[PDB]
Amino acid sequence: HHMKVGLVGWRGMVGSVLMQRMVEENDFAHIEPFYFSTSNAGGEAPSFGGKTAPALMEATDITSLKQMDVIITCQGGDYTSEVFPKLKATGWDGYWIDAASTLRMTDDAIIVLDPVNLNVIKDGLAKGTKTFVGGNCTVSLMLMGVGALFQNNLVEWMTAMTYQAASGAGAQNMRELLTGMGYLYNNTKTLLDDPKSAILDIDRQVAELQRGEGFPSANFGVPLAGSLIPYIDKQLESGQSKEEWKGQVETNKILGNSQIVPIDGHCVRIGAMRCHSQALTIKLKKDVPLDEIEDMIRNSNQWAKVVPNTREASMTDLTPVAVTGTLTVPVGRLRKLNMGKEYLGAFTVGDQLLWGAAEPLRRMLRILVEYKS
Amino acid sequence: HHMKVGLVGWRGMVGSVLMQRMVEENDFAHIEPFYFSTSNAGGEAPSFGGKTAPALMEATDITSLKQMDVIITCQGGDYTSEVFPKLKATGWDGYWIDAASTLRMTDDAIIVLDPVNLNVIKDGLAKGTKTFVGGNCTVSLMLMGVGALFQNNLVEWMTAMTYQAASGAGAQNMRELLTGMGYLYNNTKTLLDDPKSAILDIDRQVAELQRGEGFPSANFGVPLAGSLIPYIDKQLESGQSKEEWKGQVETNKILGNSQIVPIDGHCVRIGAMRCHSQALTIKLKKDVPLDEIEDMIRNSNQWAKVVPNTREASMTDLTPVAVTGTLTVPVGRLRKLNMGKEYLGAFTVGDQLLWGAAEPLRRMLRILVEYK
Ligand SMILES: NC(=O)c1ccc[n+]([C@@H]2O[C@H](COP(=O)([O-])OP(=O)(O)OC[C@H]3O[C@@H](n4cnc5c(N)ncnc54)[C@H](OP(=O)(O)O)[C@@H]3O)[C@@H](O)[C@H]2O)c1
Ligand SMILES: NC(=O)c1ccc[n+]([C@@H]2O[C@H](COP(=O)([O-])OP(=O)(O)OC[C@H]3O[C@@H](n4cnc5c(N)ncnc54)[C@H](OP(=O)(O)O)[C@@H]3O)[C@@H](O)[C@H]2O)c1
Repeated sequence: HHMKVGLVGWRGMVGSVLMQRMVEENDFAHIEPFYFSTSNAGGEAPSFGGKTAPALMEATDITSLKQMDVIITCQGGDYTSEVFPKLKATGWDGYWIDAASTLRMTDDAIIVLDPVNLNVIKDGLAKGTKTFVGGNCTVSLMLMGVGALFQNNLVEWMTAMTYQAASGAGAQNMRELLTGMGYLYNNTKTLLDDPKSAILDIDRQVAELQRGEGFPSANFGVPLAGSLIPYIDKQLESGQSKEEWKGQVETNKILGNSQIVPIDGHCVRIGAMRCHSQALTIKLKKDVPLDEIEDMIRNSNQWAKVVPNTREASMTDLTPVAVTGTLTVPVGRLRKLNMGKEYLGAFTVGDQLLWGAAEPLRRMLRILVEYKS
Repeated sequence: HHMKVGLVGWRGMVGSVLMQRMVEENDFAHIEPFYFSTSNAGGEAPSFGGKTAPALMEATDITSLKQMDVIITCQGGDYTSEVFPKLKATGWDGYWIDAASTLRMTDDAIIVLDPVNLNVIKDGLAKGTKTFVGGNCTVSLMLMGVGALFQNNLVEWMTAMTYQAASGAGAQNMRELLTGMGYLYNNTKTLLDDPKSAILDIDRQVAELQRGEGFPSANFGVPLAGSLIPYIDKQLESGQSKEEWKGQVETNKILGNSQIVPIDGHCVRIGAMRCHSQALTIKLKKDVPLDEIEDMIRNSNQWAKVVPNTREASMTDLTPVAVTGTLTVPVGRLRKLNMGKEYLGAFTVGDQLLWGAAEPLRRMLRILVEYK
């Protein structure tokens, strides 16, 4: 018996990464897929991975959803907020796998990142937990890299200064970033094409372009191309942004910690497509040798990598260009810092759409399939 | 009388910012300027500020240099290494003001950031110091923002994760960054113009372009447009980069600390033109109320500015777009961090060519004209 799996939000950005990865892993050999839609119910459904499906079903139709053993949705928080309470109200016994943050902090939900917390997931399955949610991209990517330090309870606290890509804000924000790159270059091309032009003239024109009415910044509100934005998501009364607030609460929930490990920092948007990078100050509980720290990271999971702390390796392997569209999570610049042997610096890069979004969800689906077979 | 000032490296990027600032401040009105060249000796000299000067003099000719009361050079470390020892050996009694890092860590030299260490500069001038050197751009910009915390002896240590602009590497690096932005957009433009294009197609195309032979990365070595580079300058034995190593030694020399305050972090290059930003974890020696920390920053100098910790103000005032080409050094996101009330987070942005390069040098020159 293959589980009946309902796919919602398969068409969007996160959903399309999920579909691609499910095809790459032949995930459809092990399930019976049913495709749902909020806009095209009745239309022809995709045939990813060589499996046909009936016509698109209404994503908001509770009776249709109750037919599934598993719902995996990349549709969004507004969808989950409407549909999830109605579906659970029917007594529906199935599993809900969600990319949206809506249910992340509810008592009945487990945040999934199985290379780090498989034990939490399996303990939850045995307890009857039915709802499984991806974590925030910044937390998931950081834990894929240095989570072994937390699992071994070596971390007293951590600050994280991030370099976040436009993909976290959405497909249209990525397109805006690229369009702004073109706006800056194409309107300074006549100066740039002349070797004898003055750099200060080129620079003056770029600043005028960034500051002018013509710059395309509808989605970010301010320019990103050629700049950065040191604020992501809503303002909290504490002065934290909501993006920054997720660090401590989601990290400690993924790990199952009862004693909270403090995590804080600044989440800053930069002009990258879909890789988040993070500069970490990690206070350790003892003077752990650097080679043992590297071994713990290397051995923690398949995807974490240690980049040797050299100029050449850092430039080639520890960048968004090295990582984008891969599942690799490099950790580099690993060094004890000047203020003491217990201060560990680390710099890590991860793809936001994979480990930061779609990949923990398809891996949770395979865990379920194996669990229920 | 009006001192005779020899200007070296006035033609380069830092020199050009310096000349513009001197014209803007009418600095040439109180000096007699003389222009030197490494490539165009004998040619007609510029006339910034409406002041004429004789033909361009040879920048490596010690006999010409000795006639100057001041030498202010933006030419580079290779220049300073060659010329400065030979000039001092002749007994030259003049002042040497330098953008290059060559002399920063010599005992006889003072690192100038007068809104922070004017007292160090005045004491050195009276003690006979004749060599004054601008600090590393990251250190100077950080101190212009949060230097008052150090002057009040409140900092136990600090980590600084930086977001450094292309200007720190050079004019050609800035041009390469813009050219790469155009390369990514123009070769993805057909996809971008179609609303129905799949974002994963657009994204696959950008990554291929960044990774291919056609991407222009001759100067940085790897792409910067749409990326970052977490390594700046030479690799040290400790694993620190030379850029990162500068933080602790330069900060403590600028301040005059005999007790070194530890400073460390990661220096990272991003795709900005000429503003450096820094995300700071500051461990304080005691629990200082946040509003008093703000007042320390406001009171420290007229260019530091406290940006209220709001989404709207951070987005519009605490960015390279807000700061570029100006003398403003905003400090924002000021907040006590989750690991305790002695932990202060801060985010600052500063123009790397002004306070990070040219501005401390022209202010030091005005200090000399006022002093003598
Ligand atoms: N964006 C991220 O990087 C990211 C990361 C982690 C988690 N998440 C969460 O994942 C959820 C979805 O994010 P997303 O960025 O993937 O959303 P999205 O691209 O905006 O897609 C969401 C839905 O919008 C509809 N849609 C409208 N026009 C579309 C078009 N031209 N192409 C494709 N779909 C279109 C589709 O629904 P129909 O097919 O029913 O019409 C699609 O499933 C949100 O809860 C978000 O918070 C996002
Ligand atoms: N780059 C920075 O952002 C920065 C920041 C702080 C400190 N500094 C220091 O300042 C020094 C110079 O930096 P820079 O970036 O200003 O150097 P630069 O633009 O390369 O200029 C240095 C010299 O190169 C010569 N040159 C060759 N081709 C040139 C051209 N097309 N246009 C203009 N000059 C040209 C000029 O000397 P001639 O007139 O004699 O031919 C010029 O004065 C170095 O010591 C550097 O470490 C730089």
